[PDB]
Amino acid sequence: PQITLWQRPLVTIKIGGQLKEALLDTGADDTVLEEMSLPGRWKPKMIGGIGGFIKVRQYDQILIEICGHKAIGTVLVGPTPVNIIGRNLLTQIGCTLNF
Amino acid sequence: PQITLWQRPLVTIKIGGQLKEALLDTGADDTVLEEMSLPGRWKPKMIGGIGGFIKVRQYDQILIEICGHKAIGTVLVGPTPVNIIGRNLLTQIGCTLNF
Ligand SMILES: CC[C@H](Cc1ccccc1)c1cc(O)c([C@H](c2cccc(NC(=O)CCNC(=O)OC(C)(C)C)c2)C2C=C2)c(=O)o1
Repeated sequence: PQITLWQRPLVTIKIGGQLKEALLDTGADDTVLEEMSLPGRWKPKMIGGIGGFIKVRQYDQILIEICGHKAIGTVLVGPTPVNIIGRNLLTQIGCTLNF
Repeated sequence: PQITLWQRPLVTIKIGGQLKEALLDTGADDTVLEEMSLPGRWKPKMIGGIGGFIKVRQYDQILIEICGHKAIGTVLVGPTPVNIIGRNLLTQIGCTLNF
């Protein structure tokens, strides 16, 4: 995959045996998913976007397959507008910005 | 350039005479720059992100030099915490996201 930005960089992620859609976001440091049920213990987090801060739950060493690419790492679950794959997951699947 | 996302994807941009640092961010449909002065007329607008919505003043057909390359298009000016170059000019500079 080589993706252009004429349209939202949307992918299908598989987390929990579920297909969800997420935006590829390079502006995003962490991966933020909408509310859902993940395994294990969480910690608390406050990330700040364009509209202010939200507080999320941090989950570690979570398995997420993103466009058939398997990443394992930190996911943050909270009141976001959409599912964001951040730079934290972009680098594990070998993502590059190019121009 | 091929850029890696281990570090935040920051670029220097030249807009309305001034050099600024902005974040290349493919999660953003629109380029939103922190409060500055743009010549011409502007239409009020509210765009959301993580955190909620912010009020912006949309100037149209602003010329900008992101890493040398000149893009034309709409810049919004508001209390964005960081200057954000979104999909609307990225495309213009032949930015692609590859993995
Ligand atoms: C600036 C960093 C922060 C996210 C972050 C920061 C630190 C660590 C992790 C994540 C951040 C990045 C991002 O790309 C966004 C995104 C964003 C950024 C700039 C502008 C917009 N709005 C637009 O482009 C126009 C309207 N789009 C829109 O409403 O989209 C949604 C998804 C809300 C429906 C939206 C957001 C939609 C997800 C943001 O809100 O906040």
